[PDB]
Amino acid sequence: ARLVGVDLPRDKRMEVALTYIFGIGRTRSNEILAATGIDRDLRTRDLTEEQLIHLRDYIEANLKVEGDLRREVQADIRRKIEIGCYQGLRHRRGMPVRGQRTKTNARTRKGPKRTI
Amino acid sequence: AKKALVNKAAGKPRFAVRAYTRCSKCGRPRAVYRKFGLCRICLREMAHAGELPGVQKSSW
Amino acid sequence: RPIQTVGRRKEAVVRVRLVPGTGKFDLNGRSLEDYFPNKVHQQLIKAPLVTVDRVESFDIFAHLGGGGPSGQAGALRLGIARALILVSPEDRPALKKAGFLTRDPRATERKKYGLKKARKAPQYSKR
Amino acid sequence: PRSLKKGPFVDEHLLKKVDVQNEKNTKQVIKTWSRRSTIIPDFIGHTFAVHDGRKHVPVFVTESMVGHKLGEFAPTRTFKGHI
Amino acid sequence: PRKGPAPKRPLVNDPVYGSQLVTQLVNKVLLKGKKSLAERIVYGALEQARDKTGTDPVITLKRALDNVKPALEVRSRRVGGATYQVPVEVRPDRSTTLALRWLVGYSRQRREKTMIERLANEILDASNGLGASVKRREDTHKMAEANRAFAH
Amino acid sequence: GQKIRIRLKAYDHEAIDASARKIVETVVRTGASVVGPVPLPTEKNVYCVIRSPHKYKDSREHFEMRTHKRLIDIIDPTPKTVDALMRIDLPASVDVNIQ
RNA sequence: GGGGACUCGUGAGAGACUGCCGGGGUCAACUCGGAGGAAGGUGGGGAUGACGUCAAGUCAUCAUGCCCCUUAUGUCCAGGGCUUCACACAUGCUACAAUGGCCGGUACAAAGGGCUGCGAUGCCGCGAGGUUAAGCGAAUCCUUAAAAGCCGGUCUCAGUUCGGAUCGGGGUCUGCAACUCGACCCCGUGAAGUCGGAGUCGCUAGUAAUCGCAGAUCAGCAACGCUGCGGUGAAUACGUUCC
Ligand SMILES: [Mg+2]
Ligand SMILES: [Mg+2]
Ligand SMILES: [Mg+2]
Ligand SMILES: [Mg+2]
Ligand SMILES: [Mg+2]
Ligand SMILES: [Mg+2]
Ligand SMILES: [Mg+2]
Ligand SMILES: [Mg+2]
Ligand SMILES: [Mg+2]
Ligand SMILES: [Mg+2]
Ligand SMILES: [Mg+2]
Ligand SMILES: [Mg+2]
Ligand SMILES: [Mg+2]
Ligand SMILES: [Mg+2]
Ligand SMILES: [Mg+2]
Ligand SMILES: [Mg+2]
Ligand SMILES: [Mg+2]
Ligand SMILES: [Zn+2]
Repeated sequence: ARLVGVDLPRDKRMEVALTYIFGIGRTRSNEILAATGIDRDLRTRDLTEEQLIHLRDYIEANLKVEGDLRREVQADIRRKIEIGCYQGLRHRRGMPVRGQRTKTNARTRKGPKRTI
Repeated sequence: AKKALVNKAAGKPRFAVRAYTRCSKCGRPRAVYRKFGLCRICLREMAHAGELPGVQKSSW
Repeated sequence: RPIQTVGRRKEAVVRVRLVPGTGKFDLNGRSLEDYFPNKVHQQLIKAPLVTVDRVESFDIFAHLGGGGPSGQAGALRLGIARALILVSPEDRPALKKAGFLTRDPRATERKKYGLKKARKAPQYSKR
Repeated sequence: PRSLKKGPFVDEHLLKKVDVQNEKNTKQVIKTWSRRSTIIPDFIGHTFAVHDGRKHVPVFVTESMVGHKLGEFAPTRTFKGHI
Repeated sequence: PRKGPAPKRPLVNDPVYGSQLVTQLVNKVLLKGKKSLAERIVYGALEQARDKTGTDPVITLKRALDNVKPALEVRSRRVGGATYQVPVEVRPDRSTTLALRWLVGYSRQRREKTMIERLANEILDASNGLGASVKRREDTHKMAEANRAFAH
Repeated sequence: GQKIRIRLKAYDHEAIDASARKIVETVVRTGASVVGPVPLPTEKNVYCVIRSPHKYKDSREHFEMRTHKRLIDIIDPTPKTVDALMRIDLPASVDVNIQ
């Protein structure tokens, strides 16, 4: 029972299980289930082949998921980098890009302490 | 404050968003109450002197 | 001339109309269970009328307001005690000994400048 | 100005300094201070000497810098790795 | 303090079980002012104990408390160039307080799912004399015994 | 009949009350229906400022500004009474409005 | 409509003084315990800082003695900076979950703000929001839905339906203007973190702990700061050896 990835964690309800798709969160999962017809309170174990085929087509009909979405994100980042903008410069330097504070924080953009 | 800045504030500036309030008595730019037009200092001395009707020390 | 009293606990005010009847609580159109579902509250109210007497008898309906549920419960307790004193003064010593006629002055202490709360202070941190 | 009811924002002095040249030729550097102007799909091929606080930097609007600002290609601060 | 003892506060009987023991229990479980939640947890634990043993829950609780209550504590002191433990008697109300604290503290860190069943299991094991709460009392007694020399 | 309304406001007690019941209550001899002064809840504007001119944040001082409101009376719009109402003048510390 | 009953609003008063009783004490101060009382020994809290100390802080609130500048160290303007970042410290917020997360229903506050303003209702939008517009300088209108709480359902101990950083895309509003450098909304992304070494902090009761609300500054930025307001509501104090 695979959509693109495995997406069949052992004994998960369908709305939560769908979030394991890279590109679907809770809201996307809720509208997927509402659109197809499968109820949220239903385990991924008890999913039929026809239910799977219904919810399969509808994700590439509308949404964007593993692979192409991951390509588009890095495409945007790379475009910013070689266009020569301020955000791209900060992407190259490995610094926060949305105007954060770098005096005492930014420990996610930077790694752990380097202890000069 | 400086008299040039006090005059500039009193005037009518370009881009009305630039208008800011200064203390009506001393010309302080910071901590100016709208209801009095005074800074916190000048407010404190005037209130103690009793020159501000209705204002008095507060205990509760 | 009905027996009307009042009781206050923190900021809640309860107006009681102690009245002869079967024994029943009406709390702006609700029963005692509807308004105060907590058993501790249900004991706190009608603790006074059972501390001596008596015991499930003539009913009450009272207006509620202000404070929180526990404060309203305490205010209702005080109002019931005051109403019982008014309607039958003989058991005044009993309720006074039980301590149900004290208004219980305990208000929220005001915040104080330079502190996080009424007493809580920021970390001292010598050096 | 950053809301889809008023369109993009360009300074009028910058617009009338580019639209009375692009109609005939790709004008050389336009010395300007208007970092806050967004690049519209008419600055293509032009070049701007944008102020950075101390000097003017030439920027060539090619194709993809059509939604950003003139200032984003004129860095103001200088940091070079304390050590 | 320095100016003698302070007045302690009184408690009222629990409505469903006419005891102050369960009132002290709910006040030990209470956190963040959630007294209704603490009462729910205690009531659920007592009901699970009753449904598992048949016996009256407050009687089971009294048995558990009698099992875990200590008699000698080990207050520390320093004399010269060394500090060593001094065994002293425990007064009854402090013993009850300490036993309740031990029960709740050790049930909070039991390997189960909900606090209701954690606390019920801890109470049953204590009443049987098996739990870590009983182990704590035994360790306290052993340490008070192995230091009788310093009973000045 | 139920037309004229008064709106006394003042910064201090001991002025608004007297300014009402010994100045506006001179219409009882004129023959006007008065319900008397009706005290409205007092207002409190508060301010908290730093005492020092520099750098001592933890030392502050509070100030109030109270407003007292009463006499919303419903005197009859008799033309001879309104004569006295408008020809009487009162302390400035008390503010009076006619509705 | 009406009523003066209840609350409340705001004015004037009463009340608490060891006043009364028992014991102690030079019969004195005073102390221990009772009675009556809403309250009992300073009822709780606030305002209130003696003589002085630290050549403590402020010449950047203001004032001011001497010194210094006067095509500049005065004054105007546009961009930039005050927001940097191998690190270090300090004060906080959010967490590491089941006394919990999410969903559905439902109850109970106080104190404040509002004409260059608050926008009820209706219509559009998933939402931030857009438009029309009743009423309201306000105990009468808006702010106003308090949240924890209670009931039910689900999740079943997992780096998770915990956590919400970072980043991608698309937007709303304020403002001449949102790149440097605004807040907020939607979709996606889902990091560290599984309770914290030596050490160290606050708190004795409506306190601590926890939950929301309001104001000032303010075009916007404060639901992490400050000043306040209420809701729920504990555990301990043997004692003065030690710090
Ligand atoms: Mg401004
Ligand atoms: Mg509080
Ligand atoms: Mg000095
Ligand atoms: Mg200095
Ligand atoms: Mg000066
Ligand atoms: Mg000077
Ligand atoms: Mg400038
Ligand atoms: Mg700064
Ligand atoms: Mg979550
Ligand atoms: Mg909910
Ligand atoms: Mg709608
Ligand atoms: Mg998660
Ligand atoms: Mg990890
Ligand atoms: Mg875990
Ligand atoms: Mg430690
Ligand atoms: Mg603001
Ligand atoms: Mg903070
Ligand atoms: Zn001033």
